[PDB]
Amino acid sequence: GKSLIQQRRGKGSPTFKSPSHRFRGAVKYIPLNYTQEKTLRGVVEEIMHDPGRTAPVARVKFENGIEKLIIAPEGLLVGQEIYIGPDAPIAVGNTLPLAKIPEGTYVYNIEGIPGDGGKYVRAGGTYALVVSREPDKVIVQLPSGELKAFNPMCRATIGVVAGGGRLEKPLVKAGKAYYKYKARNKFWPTPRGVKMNAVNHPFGGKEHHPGKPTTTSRRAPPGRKVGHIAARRTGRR
RNA sequence: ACCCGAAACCGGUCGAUCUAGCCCGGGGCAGGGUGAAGUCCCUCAACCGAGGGAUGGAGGCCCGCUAGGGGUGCUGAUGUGCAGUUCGCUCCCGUGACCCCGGGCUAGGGGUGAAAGGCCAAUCGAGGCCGGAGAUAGCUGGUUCCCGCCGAAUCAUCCCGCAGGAUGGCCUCCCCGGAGGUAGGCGGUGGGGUAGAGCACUGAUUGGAGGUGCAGGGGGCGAAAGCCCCCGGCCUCCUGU
RNA sequence: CGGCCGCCGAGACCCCGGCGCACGGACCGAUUGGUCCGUGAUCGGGUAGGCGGGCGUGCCGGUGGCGUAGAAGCCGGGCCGUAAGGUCCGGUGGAGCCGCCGGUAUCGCGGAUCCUGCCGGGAGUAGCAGCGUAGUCGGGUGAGAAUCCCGACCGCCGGAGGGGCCAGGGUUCCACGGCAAUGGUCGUCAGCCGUGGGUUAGUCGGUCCUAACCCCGCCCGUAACUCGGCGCGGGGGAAAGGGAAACGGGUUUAUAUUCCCGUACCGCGGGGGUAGGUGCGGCAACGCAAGCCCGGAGGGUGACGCCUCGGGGUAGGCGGACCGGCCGAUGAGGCCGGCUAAGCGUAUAAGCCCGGGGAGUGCCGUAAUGGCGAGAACCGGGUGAAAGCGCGAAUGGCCCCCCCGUUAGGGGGGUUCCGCCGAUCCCUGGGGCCCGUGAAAAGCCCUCCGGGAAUUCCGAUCCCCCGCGACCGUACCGAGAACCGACACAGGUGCCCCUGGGUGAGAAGCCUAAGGCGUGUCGGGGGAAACCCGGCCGAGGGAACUCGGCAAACUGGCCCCGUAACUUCGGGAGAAGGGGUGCCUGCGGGUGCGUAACCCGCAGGUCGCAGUGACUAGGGGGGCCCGACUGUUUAAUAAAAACACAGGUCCCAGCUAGCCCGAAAGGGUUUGUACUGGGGCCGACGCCUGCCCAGUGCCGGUAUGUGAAGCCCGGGUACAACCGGGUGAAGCACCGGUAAACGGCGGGGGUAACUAUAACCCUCUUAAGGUAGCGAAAUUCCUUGUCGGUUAAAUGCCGACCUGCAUGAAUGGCGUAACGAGGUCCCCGCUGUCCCCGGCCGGGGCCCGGCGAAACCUCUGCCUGGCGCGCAUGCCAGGGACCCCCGGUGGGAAGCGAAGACCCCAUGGAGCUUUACUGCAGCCUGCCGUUGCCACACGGCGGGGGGUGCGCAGCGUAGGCGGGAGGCGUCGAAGCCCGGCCUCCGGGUCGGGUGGAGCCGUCCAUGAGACACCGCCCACUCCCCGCUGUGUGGCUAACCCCCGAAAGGGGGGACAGCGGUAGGUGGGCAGUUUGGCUGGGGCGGCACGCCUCCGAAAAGGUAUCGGAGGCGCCCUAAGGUCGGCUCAGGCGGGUCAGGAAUCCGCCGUAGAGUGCAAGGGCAAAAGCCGGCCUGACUGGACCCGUAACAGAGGCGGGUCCAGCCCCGAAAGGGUGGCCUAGCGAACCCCUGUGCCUCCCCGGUGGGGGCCAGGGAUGACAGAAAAGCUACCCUGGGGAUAACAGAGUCGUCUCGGGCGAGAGCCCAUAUCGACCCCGAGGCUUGCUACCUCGCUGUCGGCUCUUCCCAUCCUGGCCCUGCAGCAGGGGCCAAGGGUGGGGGUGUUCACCCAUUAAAGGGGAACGUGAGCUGGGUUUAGACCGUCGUGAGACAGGUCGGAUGCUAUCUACCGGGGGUGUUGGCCGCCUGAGGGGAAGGUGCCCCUAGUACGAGAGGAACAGGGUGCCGCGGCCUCUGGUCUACCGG
RNA sequence: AAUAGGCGGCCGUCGAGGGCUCGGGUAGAAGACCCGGU
Repeated sequence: GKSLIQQRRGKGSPTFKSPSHRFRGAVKYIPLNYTQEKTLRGVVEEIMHDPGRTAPVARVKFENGIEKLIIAPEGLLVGQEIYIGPDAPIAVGNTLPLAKIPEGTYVYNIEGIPGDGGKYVRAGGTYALVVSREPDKVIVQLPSGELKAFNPMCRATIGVVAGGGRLEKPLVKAGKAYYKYKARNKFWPTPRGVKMNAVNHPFGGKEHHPGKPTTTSRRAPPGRKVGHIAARRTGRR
């Protein structure tokens, strides 16, 4: 048989590679040595549209002379001042350790471990809810609905990511979809395994139906995991 | 291993000037129409409202031999062509998912695919070049001077055997051994169950006569113990197979 | 037909002569032999094949020779040899060659669709047309001119055939000298040949920067590398991105932004001054020369998308005036020239600012959006582009005039204004859009920070002057001849960048200026045809054509009225439909200063057939199916209903995740983080999406069973191997969820008979029985279902019903506006599609002069009937034909372009699928190592100790056996009391104390007796020590992950990762298998291993998918022996007792029985009944059968020897079943037995060997093993199917014999049962004889011909024939046998006419004649079947038709010979051809014959239509590229 | 028409008759055919 699209994506060819040269750059926090035990004040210079981010970006210049790129929270104003550190006030756009953030607050850009630079709640329109604070861990409810425990020293930014409601308007046109997916080099348009040939897909065949149940085992080898992978259930409930 | 021919398999290499996809940087698309959002104006009334007039340039919008791109029908010309896919008329898109160019990347069980098993240099249900390699076949074709002597077979058993082999039968050449041999006929000693014929067994087969109540059936007939016939069955004989 | 006579006729038979062969004999050879004689009626064909001899070729060892007085070789002849061949003669040739003996070898050719080279017929033929049809006249050159050169005329392109210039080409560029070859002809010409030349840069480009991306070093992986890779350091990477600087005139045969002249600019360095160091004007925006050098930082610029509009400007264009020139008539008018580069200096517009000012019952402004106390009107100013203006620059260029003109030259004039339009070319601002955000760096400018030098000094971005500026490209084409495609290729690259006037909206079409060309290169002739390609027209009809309106035709621009169903309210829509359109004269209006330019109206006059007059330029409407739309696809037969799409919904994943690449290292998603990344399915929109978890999947659990290695325990082994048990993860077993997961959603009877028929209803049945919708459907076989509409006529289309073979709800159901080169039906209009074809034009065809092939070719080439491998130009018998050439049409050569589309075979392949076989990755998991430290719990071990033992009986709560009736007691005991304790709360054990001297049987009970004492245990449990693991909790120090250059910090953590091993899962990836026979193959069956009867033909043998049946066991008796008896059936007689229970007598040849089929054999037995036994045994020999003759592994059977036995008195018998079926190699393993053996020797454990028995291969003389191919490939097969031929005729079509009868009587007017005999090859089938290195299918169109079994026309006979008509039959093949509807249809059905509207053959006639609707590839949909790939003689949409005629054939046209010398003219007609004619109707006979009436003929006599044929242009119509007019 | 014909006329034992060339169609693909040519 022939390879699948997922199999061909793992080889890193330009058909599947992300065009990470037209983007504004990675959004990570300043190194943790600056933030620990000290509070830094920065000024917002500009708010721009990152080609592939699903969220606006902002440029922040700090008093020590460091220029950084951050994910702009909703309501962030050009020329406003922000603070990062343990002593930062509780306001939108300020970054604090999770131990100093009061319960019931909305946060985003949470570090998985202290100093990694931020890994969670980064998409546009997303926020997480601080639930409980303990000397050993801090519980936050993530956008997926899961309650996750983080180290008290993990950093997060107060507010909600700008760009929410993006899915309220339909894409309408295949041309609109074409531009949207070409901006980030995502495989588009997409074919169907049932209309593929038998050599190409497990579901391929002259008759456009799957010849086997579409729920595939978690232990299936690569080149076989298609359809519903390790599905607990199917259908509409 | 007498000689030539396979489709195919395997190794290492060569190709994205064709074409497919994606990235960086560039060039291009006469003229006309329609009239979305938006911004309004005027009149009569005023508790409602009704009517009229503008501006505005959006669209995978419309007409279009602009350029450029595509290829529906004629199943037209040509069909040892101008051309190893071209020409004419007709037709379709023509501001967009648009067309084209220079620089790059993805390489063969791999790439790429708006998915036709399409495209990857006139080659694609696994590219090309050299090597394994003079590959293999029970299948097709071929196999070069003359005279002389003898001269077949397509029948039995076995094989994943049925277009192929092996053991025998039938042919030919040479040698040992040394007195019998038998294709034809006559007479004799034995064996046989075919043709024909026949009913003595086994099984069929038309009618009639006699015997047998014979566990049969049909009627009449009787409290009930059984009778009277017809038919049927079973034997013998005659008759026709 | 019954006989005879004579002849003729083979290689047969006879005779003479010759050869060889086989055998025997004599004689003679220094290697197979030679000569001669004898016999051959009993020797003489020959494929496969065997054997013997001989001929020829190259070279070696010998031997004997030839040759320049002519070797080899070659050409024509003579002789010899059966022959393969040898040798001579004549000629050419000029240098080597041969006989014999013995060796040796790339040793002998007609084939292999053989290889290489050369040459024929096709052929002096095709081609030199189609998309741009271009030449003519006079002159010149030259041996030579359609083709070369000049002038004139006539033409083509003119948003490209013109101008510029990349890539590519590499000298093709220029001049001179030429035509052997090249150039589609010629050539004096050339992109050709020869000889000489040609490319000049500080400013143009490379060079510099960086983008996507690439390379090198370190590092890591790999057995390793030239292989893979993250991170660090370095470098490269654009001749169209960024990026210092030049523009006119002139010059050469060929270079010029490069050379010369003129005028400039840029970078570096230097010299002399100056500004500044130490300076001013403005409130301000700002104006300014506004210090030098080194280092750093900041800002700006470089620096950016798409759509759209306003403003300013420039090229270019138009009109007018004026001066020169040309034309015109020295009229009017038209045409030509009237030009201005960089650089330097110079400023406004928009935009943005800066002062003053202080508004709203609001003012201000734009094309538009808009702005204002967060500061508007309004008055001043600052900065700020493209341009214009001045110098450059009129000594230059352009135009004109004059003198000299033999060559060569010299001078004089002008080059000026106004108005309008105006870019796609520049500058500058608004506005709008993004789920889309549309590059970086070098470089340059400014500002700011530190540092350095400067006072009789430092010193510029300002002025003047001077010097230097490297390397490489530069010619030419740039394409219908300079590139790629083999080409001077109609393709592609590059149309990549640019465009005067008129008409016109237009970069449209047409004409035309400039520029270019006549080289999209063979010319000439012609009523010079037929026919083909391209174009124009066509009377009357108007789709009657056809699968289908294919093609063509109608409409057409603009203005004004007007515009439907439906709808997603946007659309449909230019729906539909109607009116007008030219020219001239004159007015009015809009913007405008304008009587400049553009645009919009009005009135009148007038001409034609026609006024968007050419050119340009929609035909329209109504239903249905499918897909929402724009878009994409099989480059080269399918553009679609297929794919994509926005939208819906489901699944996985919190990041060291999920999914994926890899051998690993590392990596893609990822500069990402659930509004995200990845994985399915449906597919806009509207309404909806029902039931089922039994099956197959997936997910969770897993108490319990199984479950590998490892570990532990016992046995074994002087140690192991080996055996048994325990622990035992994952996975299965099991349980639960899950269907927008794969799929499924049934089946019988009767009813409610206010008829009949329906579901209310009761019985099996599953996980459940299909809900809403839709339905003869792209799904319906019957089917052309039935009804209604459409037509004269309907296999169509639409509406409806439901009997849904085999619809149905996200493999979605139904509906749907808009959309579509999708399929489909109808209507108006239109037309040469058709009736029915006829004219005209241009190019071919044809002839003449040139260049000049190819496909193909065994040799040839006439027919009828035949034989034949079954459809012959060549054979047999006949018929006919003198020979050659030109033009044409394609019947045949099963013509040419191919080692068969289709089918079968091959122990041949490839792609794909799966619960086929066997494997490899990935994934899950146990164990060992990395791997450490604190505790807790649990499960097993060793050392000890505890309480805890109701079987039934009892003083009593005996568990087991042993010694053992006494043992205990100050070595302190009963009977009293409370405490803890286990406990079947039965009832026992025990600390303390009142207590100070007794307690149990032994005896009997108890299936087994002592709480008499002494011992070992067994059943549960706990605890003290040590060992062992499993799980749980915690820790950091290994290890990992993050931040950081590092230091170090943080997070996880003995997990994970890595290494080794063990089990599972695993079409993700591979190698394979999927048998054979077969009246093709498949399905079926097993004729695939055995036994019996028939076939089978009286010895033996004998086959078929021949006929009739059995076997894959069973029996300790159904085996051995001995003794005794006689069976089945029937008759007669008997208590219950009968048809049948038991008994007596007789007949009784087996009619019974013998285990099981059939055949054979069995009567004092081989049957039945009894006694005794195991010979169904051990060691061996020979023989028969499977398998004749005639080969055999294995197996079966028979005759015996010996041992030990059985029965019998003995003889005698017994090696299974009375005989013929009931079964199986190698290797391996198990068992019995008693011997041999294992590497220097010996012992032990273990292994190997010899003999016997057993476990099975049924495809049974012994592989381990599923499918699709329509994407298919290869080698083959007429050993083998489909089409066609051949054989046959069951079947089909058509007859005949007899006569039961039916016909009022009457068999035969007509029909003719039941039976019987035939003909044809027109239906189908059967066989498999020709054809698989290809013979192209059905239907239709065109065209020719034949048969009669006659539909009509001609003539007759019978009749249940009155007439008109009918029914049946006979002769007769000259003629006719037509037009339409649905359907691909043949056929069949239907419609209106007709004399009738016949059936058949010709390779189911006819594709080198056509068409391509069906069938039968590759794409796609629906239904059904299959787990799946997929399949369906089931529907449905699309899906290629090649040709230069060699021979013959036919149609026409010519040159010759012959016809006993040549020529002209007129005739004859032997033979051949014809249909040259065929057939309706009307009047009259006649309302007559006939007939009751109704009705209704015929002979004869007249007229006329249609079909067919042969002619003609007076009449009519068509055309009329002569001609005339608008 | 292989029995390959009949008749009238002109010619031979220099010469009747004909062809090319010429002007044109009652004809035509080349050939052929038909009229005219002092």
